[PDB]
Amino acid sequence: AMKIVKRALTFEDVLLRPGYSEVLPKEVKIHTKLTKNITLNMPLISAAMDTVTEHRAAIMMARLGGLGVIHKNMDIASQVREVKRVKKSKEYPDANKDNFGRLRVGAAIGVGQMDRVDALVEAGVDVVVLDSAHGHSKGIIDTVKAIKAKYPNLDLIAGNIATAAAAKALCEAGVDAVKVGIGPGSICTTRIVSGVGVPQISAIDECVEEANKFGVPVIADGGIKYSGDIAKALAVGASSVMIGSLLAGTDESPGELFTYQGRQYKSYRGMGSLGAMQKGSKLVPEGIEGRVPYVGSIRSVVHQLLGGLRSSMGYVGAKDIEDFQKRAEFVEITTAGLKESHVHDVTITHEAPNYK
Amino acid sequence: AMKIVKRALTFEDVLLRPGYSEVLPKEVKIHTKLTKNITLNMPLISAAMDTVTEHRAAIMMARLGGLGVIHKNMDIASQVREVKRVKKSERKEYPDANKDNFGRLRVGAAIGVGQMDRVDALVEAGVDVVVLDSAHGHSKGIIDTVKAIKAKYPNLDLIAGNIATAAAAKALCEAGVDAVKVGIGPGSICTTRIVSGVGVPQISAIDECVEEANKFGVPVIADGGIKYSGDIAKALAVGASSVMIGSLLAGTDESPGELFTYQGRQYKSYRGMGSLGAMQKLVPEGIEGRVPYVGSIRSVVHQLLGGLRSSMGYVGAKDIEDFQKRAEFVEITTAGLKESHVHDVTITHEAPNYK
Amino acid sequence: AMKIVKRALTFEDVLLRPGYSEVLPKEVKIHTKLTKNITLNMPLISAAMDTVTEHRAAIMMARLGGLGVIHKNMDIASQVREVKRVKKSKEYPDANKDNFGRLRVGAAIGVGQMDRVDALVEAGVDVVVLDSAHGHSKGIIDTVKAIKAKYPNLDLIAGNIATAAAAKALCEAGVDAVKVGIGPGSICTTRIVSGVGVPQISAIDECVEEANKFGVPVIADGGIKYSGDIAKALAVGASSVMIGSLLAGTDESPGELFTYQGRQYKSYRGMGSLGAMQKGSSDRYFQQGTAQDKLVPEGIEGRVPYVGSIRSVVHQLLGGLRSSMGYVGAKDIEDFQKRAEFVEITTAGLKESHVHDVTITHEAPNYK
Amino acid sequence: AMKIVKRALTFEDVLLRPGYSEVLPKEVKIHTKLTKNITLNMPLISAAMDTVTEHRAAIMMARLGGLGVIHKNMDIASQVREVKRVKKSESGGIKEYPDANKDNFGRLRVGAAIGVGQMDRVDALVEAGVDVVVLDSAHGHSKGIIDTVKAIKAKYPNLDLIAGNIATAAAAKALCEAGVDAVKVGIGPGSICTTRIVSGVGVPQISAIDECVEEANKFGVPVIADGGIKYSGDIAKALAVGASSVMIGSLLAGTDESPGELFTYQGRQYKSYRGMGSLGAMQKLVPEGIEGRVPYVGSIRSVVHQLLGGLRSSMGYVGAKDIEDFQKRAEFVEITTAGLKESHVHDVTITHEAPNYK
Ligand SMILES: C/C(=N/O)c1cccc(C(C)(C)NC(=O)Nc2ccc(Cl)c(-c3nc(C(F)(F)F)cs3)c2)c1
Ligand SMILES: C/C(=N/O)c1cccc(C(C)(C)NC(=O)Nc2ccc(Cl)c(-c3nc(C(F)(F)F)cs3)c2)c1
Ligand SMILES: C/C(=N/O)c1cccc(C(C)(C)NC(=O)Nc2ccc(Cl)c(-c3nc(C(F)(F)F)cs3)c2)c1
Ligand SMILES: C/C(=N\O)c1cccc(C(C)(C)NC(=O)Nc2ccc(Cl)c(-c3nc(C(F)(F)F)cs3)c2)c1
Ligand SMILES: O=c1[nH]cnc2c1ncn2[C@@H]1O[C@H](COP(=O)(O)O)[C@@H](O)[C@H]1O
Ligand SMILES: O=c1[nH]cnc2c1ncn2[C@@H]1O[C@H](COP(=O)(O)O)[C@@H](O)[C@H]1O
Ligand SMILES: O=c1[nH]cnc2c1ncn2[C@@H]1O[C@H](COP(=O)(O)O)[C@@H](O)[C@H]1O
Ligand SMILES: O=c1[nH]cnc2c1ncn2[C@@H]1O[C@H](COP(=O)(O)O)[C@@H](O)[C@H]1O
Ligand SMILES: [K+]
Ligand SMILES: [K+]
Ligand SMILES: [K+]
Ligand SMILES: [K+]
Repeated sequence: AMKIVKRALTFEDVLLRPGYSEVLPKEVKIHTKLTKNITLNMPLISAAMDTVTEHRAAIMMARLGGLGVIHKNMDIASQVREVKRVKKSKEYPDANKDNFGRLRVGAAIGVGQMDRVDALVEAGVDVVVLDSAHGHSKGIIDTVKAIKAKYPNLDLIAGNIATAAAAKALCEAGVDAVKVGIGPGSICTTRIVSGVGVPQISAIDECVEEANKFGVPVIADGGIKYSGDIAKALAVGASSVMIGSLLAGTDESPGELFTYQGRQYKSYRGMGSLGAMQKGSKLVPEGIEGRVPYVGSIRSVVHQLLGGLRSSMGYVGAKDIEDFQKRAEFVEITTAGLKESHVHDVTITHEAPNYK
Repeated sequence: AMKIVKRALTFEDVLLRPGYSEVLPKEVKIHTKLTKNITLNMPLISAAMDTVTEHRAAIMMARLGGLGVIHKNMDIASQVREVKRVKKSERKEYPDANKDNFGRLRVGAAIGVGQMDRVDALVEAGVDVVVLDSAHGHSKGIIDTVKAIKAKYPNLDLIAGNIATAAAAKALCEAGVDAVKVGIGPGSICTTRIVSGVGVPQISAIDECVEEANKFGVPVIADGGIKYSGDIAKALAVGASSVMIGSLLAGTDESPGELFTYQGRQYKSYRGMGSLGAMQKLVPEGIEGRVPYVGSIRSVVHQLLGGLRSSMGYVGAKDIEDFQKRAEFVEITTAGLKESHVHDVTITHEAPNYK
Repeated sequence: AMKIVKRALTFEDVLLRPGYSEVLPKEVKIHTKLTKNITLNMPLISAAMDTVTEHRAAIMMARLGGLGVIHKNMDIASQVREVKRVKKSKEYPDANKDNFGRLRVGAAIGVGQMDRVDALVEAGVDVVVLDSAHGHSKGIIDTVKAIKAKYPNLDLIAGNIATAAAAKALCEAGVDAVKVGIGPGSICTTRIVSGVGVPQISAIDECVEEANKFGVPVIADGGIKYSGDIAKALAVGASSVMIGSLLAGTDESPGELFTYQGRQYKSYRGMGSLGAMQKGSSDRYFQQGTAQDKLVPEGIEGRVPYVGSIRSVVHQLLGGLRSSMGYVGAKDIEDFQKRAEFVEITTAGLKESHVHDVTITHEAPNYK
Repeated sequence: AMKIVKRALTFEDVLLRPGYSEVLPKEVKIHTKLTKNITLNMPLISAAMDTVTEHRAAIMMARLGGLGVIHKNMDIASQVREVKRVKKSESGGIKEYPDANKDNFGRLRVGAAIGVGQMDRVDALVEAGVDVVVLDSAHGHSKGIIDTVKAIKAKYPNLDLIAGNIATAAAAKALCEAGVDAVKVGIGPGSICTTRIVSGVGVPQISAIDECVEEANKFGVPVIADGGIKYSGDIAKALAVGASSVMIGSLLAGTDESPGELFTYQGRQYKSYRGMGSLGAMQKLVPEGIEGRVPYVGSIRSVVHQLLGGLRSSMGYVGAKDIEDFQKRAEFVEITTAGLKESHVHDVTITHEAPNYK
């Protein structure tokens, strides 16, 4: 018999149970930790993708208390210059700044790009995000040890992983956070192309339990479709959430608006798609090239997302995230329960800002 | 590791098993309790929503044996006027009308937290029951509100909600409510589970809350999620004493709101009270929509109660209390659900109780 | 503290496992029992519906070795006439005949319709089919007892039921077969309108285990979508299968062909639909002349595609069953039930079992 | 009560768990065994179907390191010539095909399908130099198939023989004891197959592979996972469970090299694809397959390239240097319906064409 280790759940499989509450949504606190040494004022990170995060999107994310990660599908000098435009940047009272009062910013790197790390460190990057399709690999782990050995005070994120053993390996190599998510991304085809993946709720749960033994936060990356998934990811034990598709159709993301059959869209594509890899430099992709509807400014998207998190926390009775994770209790639901949860049997006539 | 309390089920996960029957559907009795003191002659309540229940719909529901709950999306003066319009209304055409001791139609009215002024006026207007509703019933504000109301009006029947856990039912019952309303997330226009990730599938929520409310002798109202008459039967069979309905009544003559035509068909607006339009940035927990026009509340109510009577016939139950003692369920699969519905045949004529 | 007895399954939830086979599909025997005293030469019965079985359909079903049940949505004299047309009727070497060489036929009756039974017996009906929405009821049981006391030699089928205790009550009442099916019919809305029903595979299995203790056959009625569901139902322990929608679109069924958007259809409706009940409300109104209570139906009115002769449909259906018994290695229906082993499958396994990822260009005679 | 042996899973019910990896996808080795005595340099076989494999397709499959099985819906002389066209084909290309799958004389390897009782066909295929004969039935666990296996091995002890199709451990034990050199697994999974709908008989493919591998390993007999492969990730799943190779129909039917012509429908190009148990292939009959069409997808080489690239990527995720190491390391999770929708593309309209996903 084959080895089936567990039955794994994703976001749509579970719901949070309400608990006795003495707090209102507008009163809760949504600050969290990005790494062992960097805090966020709100728990959202924009994804490190060339249709999501350059300097315009990163500045707004940090102004709102979160973070943006500049994607690595550009030359070193262009990434340095994008980082510096963020660092050089009453209406944004929750801005996430460093000790010098400059906005905080992240930047993506790959294996074997130490010149890129050197230049981004010199540019004053706050955190380096070492990402890969398979974070639980010798190359990633050796690259972690190398960066940490040369820049001990540089906060370093590594991913992506989906198992507890992977979280142990990365924590023991010296990361300041692990990023969890193999397969959940809206534009990801890894589970279809290679057959590999772990549903995100189970992957978060498995990795948070291990990483907590090292005091290392977990970033939940991929598969967020609604503000409710942010709440579920945080309640299971993640410290922050990375989001791609829900921010790709905003004013601040790179790329221009275009019109298709009467509506406005922006491009949104995986970094492992043919289009992203060919602009960078027969390939076997693990992402698709797509479009998402234009949804206005990042500020209004972020406002609805955190408004859903605040409501969730209010339902559970939690004053802050750590209390949210302590109090959280779940129910596993069925396909019919999912249909009951969504809008059903009623035609929608007006566009809802947090539900599409 | 994360704490998963249970695997929770909703209406379409289960069906009632038939049992030996000596009763006929047209002879069973469908009276029930709304609160500890107020009875209903039939177990349906129209939702406290501004596209469902004002005075016109509240009168029909009461005339047919149930109850209408005036919504709170109006100033205090208008709600008092709506309630008094029901109490003044009224007979061989409505022999099951739900009346009070003075021969007046019974009617309820919705209130929010910290609206004592509203409670005072609806009491002096002769309201039969006050319905304290909130998105989160298991909260300090609701509990204190319950304590404050029952202290000032010990004889005013008070419904509070909405809840989805036994621990929430215990809290409200000890606070002194006369009925609890169960439903976090199941409503047709509700996005709470999607926006916040919080909710409990309705069958499990009812089951859990009734077990705890029964210890205090407190009836449970199953609010939201009803799509077919069979859902009414399952909710009552699980232990609910009554069912509150919105979408199935929004498209009727007696609901507030204009009839309008759209692409050849007539509709009425139907929207959640937590939607942007109802609350007028805001973070809504409902959506604004439309439902097809269906005719009078009377013809809808007739079909829904006919399904309930049919189900009680299949189970062999003479009344709802006997219904709850005899009821046995099976859990079914997705394939079982598809087999339960109409399948492999194109429907060509309208059926009054199936769409 | 709600009471969930079990997790119940239907046809699409299970598949038969193949077994070692020394038999060929064309060689297996598919004779079976309709009641304790009447045999069939193949296990198919056409449904007692006014869009499925009148004398034409019933003649063809008996000629092919099965049985047709004349529906009861007509006055007694009309049902008697339909029965006699069938009794009156070597291209059909498997024809299902009585001791006198006449085609066998069934006829439906309702609670308390003794006058209908007396006329059907006189017409030579071979089996009376006592039908109610709820067979596990005092009205049904009392009717079974009165018919059996008056006509001890008349074979009686009663239904429909879905539980062991229901099968026990009808068997002790004296039926010659029970008919199983609360909710599975293609045109049935009982489970949605009332919330009552049992998934059909579990209903058969539970009822067969109990009815077998009395030696009483089980008729699996409703929910058959493909020839593979006939195989599953018999493998679980049913002795025969009653079929509505797969036979409604045939030449022999009552009703005319009509065209809708370039293709032909026939009407198909539940006997508990508004349309089927309209005629009885019309008789009831003119008799008394009183404003009547509006009906609350448990079925819908629809249409099915035209599929040609009942002969070609039955041939394909029986071909699937013979193929299944070849896969299982079974020489006959009894051997089929002895050898049958199932797997429970997932929703993804159901998609894999159907045609997937390929657009169908020519429609198969046994698959849509 | 009815006997329910197990709850069976298929490809979409499971996912491979990532493991610690020191291997790059480029460096893994994907050779495997077709039978006890014939090796493949990549683990894919083209289906024995009159819309998939004749000589052109079998030539490309062998050039790329796999195998093609000439279908049996033709007279004996026609099948002999199809085999001869492959055996006499140039194996090398314009170092273009460095992984070509050859016999002892440097000729491309090829298979040919046969039915029960067609000994004259077997004799002619042997004389033509066929490398493997594929005795396929709808029901391999039958007395007719067992007897044909015994007759063929008695007359040609050194002819490699595959037999199928089966889906139970008992069926695998039967064929192995009869003397097959590989068993073919698959009752019902095929894209054009209706067996499970027409007869109610079948086993979901992942459980069927798992069950037959565990038995067939006791006899040293490889398992061929036949049918239901929709994506490259399904190939990885079948091998990880223990199958030694994978037989594919629908994904190769729309290629240049498959038999049958291109046609256009509504502005797009298609090739016909049909089950061999469909009415058209068999010419009242009772079919167990349908006739259909699949999109035109270009050359077999471009399809095979993306399929193997997905398996290589899968083995890199698991950390496996070759197939046997793949099967030792592989751990699975079982997922829900909601986990499958999260696995596919969701909430985003696909604009461009993906060579390995649609
Ligand atoms: C995130 C993501 N999701 O698919 C993705 C992003 C960009 C590119 C790719 C491509 C399409 C190029 N796909 C792989 O890179 N696939 C893959 C599969 C299996 C392994 Cl084991 C590895 C490894 N990469 C390394 C690294 F070079 F990073 F060190 C060591 S091992 C890589 C994928
Ligand atoms: C029924 C319902 N379903 O969504 C709904 C109806 C109207 C308005 C809302 C809006 C959109 C305004 N959403 C919330 O009100 N969301 C929410 C979320 C979490 C908590 Cl903890 C609370 C609370 N409100 C109170 C108060 F006392 F004020 F009533 C105490 S606790 C409230 C929701
Ligand atoms: C591959 C395949 N998949 O369906 C298929 C291919 C061609 C034809 C058929 C048809 C449509 C003809 N279907 C059966 O042949 N179905 C079936 C079902 C059960 C058994 Cl036991 C047998 C057997 N036939 C033999 C014989 F020797 F006659 F060949 C020995 S056992 C056969 C199926
Ligand atoms: C098959 C079927 N539906 O599946 C059906 C066929 C015709 C009519 C009906 C209608 C729409 C009229 N539906 C019921 O008759 N539903 C129902 C539900 C529960 C019980 Cl307990 C009873 C009973 N009626 C009797 C009587 F004596 F009156 F005939 C004895 S028991 C009846 C249904
Ligand atoms: O091409 C890819 N293949 C697989 N995953 C990707 C690819 N590109 C980006 N991702 C991941 O998907 C995340 C965004 O997912 P989303 O928020 O659901 O759209 C990113 O932050 C990456 O972790
Ligand atoms: O906007 C809202 N958000 C969530 N729930 C609502 C909202 N408005 C009304 N509800 C609930 O949904 C019920 C109606 O559900 P329905 O019967 O399925 O349409 C009401 O009685 C309320 O309990
Ligand atoms: O209107 C009805 N409501 C519920 N069940 C019905 C009705 N009319 C017929 N049936 C049942 O459904 C069977 C036909 O189901 P089918 O073969 O799936 O279409 C009949 O033989 C009856 O047992
Ligand atoms: O008509 C048939 N009925 C059932 N299975 C078939 C039929 N024809 C071919 N097959 C099987 O289906 C496989 C191809 O499945 P596919 O790769 O999913 O299209 C073949 O290799 C055969 O094993
Ligand atoms: K909802
Ligand atoms: K049905
Ligand atoms: K199939
Ligand atoms: K995905």
